[PDB]
Amino acid sequence: NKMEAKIDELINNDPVWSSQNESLISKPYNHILLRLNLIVQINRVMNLPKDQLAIVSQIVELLHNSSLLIDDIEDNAPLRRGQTTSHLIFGVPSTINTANYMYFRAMQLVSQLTTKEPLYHNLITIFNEELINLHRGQGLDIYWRDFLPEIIPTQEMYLNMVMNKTGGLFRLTLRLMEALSPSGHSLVPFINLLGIIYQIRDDYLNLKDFQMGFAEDITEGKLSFPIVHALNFTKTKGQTEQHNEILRILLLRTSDKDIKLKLIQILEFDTNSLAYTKNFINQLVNMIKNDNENKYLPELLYIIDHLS
Amino acid sequence: KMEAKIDELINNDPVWSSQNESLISKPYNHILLKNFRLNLIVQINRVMNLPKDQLAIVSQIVELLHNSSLLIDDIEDNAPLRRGQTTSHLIFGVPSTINTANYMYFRAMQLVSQLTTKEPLYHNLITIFNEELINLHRGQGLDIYWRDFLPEIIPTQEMYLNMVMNKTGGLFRLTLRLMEALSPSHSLVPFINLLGIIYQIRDDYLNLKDFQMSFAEDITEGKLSFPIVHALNFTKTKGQTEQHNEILRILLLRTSDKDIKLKLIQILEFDTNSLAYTKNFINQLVNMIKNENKYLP
Ligand SMILES: CN(CCCCc1ccccc1)CCC(O)(P(=O)(O)O)P(=O)(O)O
Ligand SMILES: CN(CCCCc1ccccc1)CCC(O)(P(=O)(O)O)P(=O)(O)O
Ligand SMILES: [Mg+2]
Repeated sequence: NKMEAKIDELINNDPVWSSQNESLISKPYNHILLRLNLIVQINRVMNLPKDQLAIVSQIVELLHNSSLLIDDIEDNAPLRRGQTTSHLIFGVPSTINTANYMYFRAMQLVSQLTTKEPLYHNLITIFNEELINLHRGQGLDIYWRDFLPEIIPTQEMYLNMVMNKTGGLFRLTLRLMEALSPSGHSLVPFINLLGIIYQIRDDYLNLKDFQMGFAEDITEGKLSFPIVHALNFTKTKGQTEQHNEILRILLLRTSDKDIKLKLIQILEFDTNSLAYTKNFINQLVNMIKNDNENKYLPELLYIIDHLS
Repeated sequence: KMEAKIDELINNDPVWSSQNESLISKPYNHILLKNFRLNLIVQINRVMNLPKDQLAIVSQIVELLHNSSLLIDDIEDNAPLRRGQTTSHLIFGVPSTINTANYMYFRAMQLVSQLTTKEPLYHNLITIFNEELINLHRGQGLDIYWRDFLPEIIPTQEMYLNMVMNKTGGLFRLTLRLMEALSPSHSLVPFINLLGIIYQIRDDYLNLKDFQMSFAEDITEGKLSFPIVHALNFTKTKGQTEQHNEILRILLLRTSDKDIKLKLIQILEFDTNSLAYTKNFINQLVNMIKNENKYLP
């Protein structure tokens, strides 16, 4: 009877949750807490009041960090910015849960951007759309890597994957801002380009810093821009043994330095994928540095050079 | 030319094909392999009277969340089996399974926007969805924390019940709250909360019972199960130090050894009588429902 009473009190009330509980489950996220400038540069064109901008920034910070927590689990990464990955400290289970929890806390923050219902609807849809896009590209990248050689993506396929996986957070941020603006043409194209440059450079530097960075993308088996070029080049030029050796090294998930270095030199001297990628980056970067009529642009370059 | 193809890319929406859609959907399609879930929604609709059309979408949203949460739950519990079939993450890998499951959360979210076009109502439906996914994760988070930090914290029965209100109460309340918000006709939330609690305790109980008369994967997982919480607090209170530690030691083993699993169940059967205490607890919760329609409609 005292039990029924306690049960009645329980089910007629919201779930009990303490600040203590909140702290216990935020451990994986607080650890990774250990680009505001980008939001700021973009606002020079968007003109949102500082308090609304602070919230946009918080939503993006939460999505970005939660994405990395998941990303490192999916990539089996032992390090993130020189420090141990959260999943290795607190475990995969709590890290997945906490990262997913933060996606929804970010969602909750959108309502703090406006009281006006029409705008609200648009903001949520934007948030919903780019999160869908992010998971689509992430899914492809992961599928290509874990089922290799089932699918050898072409350069076109890679770029489409990146438009989703990486362009997703860039467009989310930008689109939220454009929708909130109380103030020319949309900068989505420019942000899409920024995202592509960001990803190819990220892929590039992962190997170049090693050759000149632990080339962890090799250990991971990732279909990076240089690898995608090498695999299509070898197939095309009939370099049968080199093509297969590239596949073989990716499939070893090796941390051996010499093996990673052998692969990088294949990309350097045999397929010339490194120079190809470097030039590719330069081309995309000149496309912005060169549109004097501001076909893409509205201190935007400083950013482009620190994109890393 | 290269400039041109890039120009064509960045000015279009990201490319995504039907074939891409299928690849990402594999881990999910695998768990689809629902009749009692549909039945619960149907039965409740006799009071909400949503127009079939709209009932189907709620049903679709619930199916997505329920299934994606199980894909994630099996990874978090390192479960090898789900309803007798091999778990998704063991076939498609942890990486694709996490991603596909999370993708389905956002697909479910998209379906919410298609329940209504009325602006006020839409906002409430989103807030409902948002709030219960928050609760689900909090609850799941605490359940996982207790298990993975054991023996730092041993919960009491009350802590366990509050955890369940979140972990299991969320999907139940999410379905009910949406339906009540959509109804064109007292809340049934308190009733759905009890359904969820009865649901979780019976799930914990059967996991040990089915095996006692035979996987008891909960032991292998080291779960702070309802019978386990009772046995741990019982031995502490009765000052039975060595029995208390023995339960702790078996759970910490993460053991698949049948004999050791059986040893823990006999502690629960003969020392703390925890399985019988649980049977009784569930029967009392149910009696609350069968015995003036305060909870019932
Ligand atoms: C999809 N994510 C966005 C990363 C962050 C992109 C970004 C967005 C907004 C602001 C700054 C950076 C990419 C993460 C990686 O690039 P990937 O796993 O694809 O190689 P990395 O593991 O190398 O860090
Ligand atoms: C969260 N899950 C489902 C909760 C109830 C799911 C449900 C089913 C149908 C309709 C609504 C909700 C609780 C049960 C578990 O997942 P399972 O024992 O199946 O591994 P766990 O105890 O491990 O957390
Ligand atoms: Mg990564």
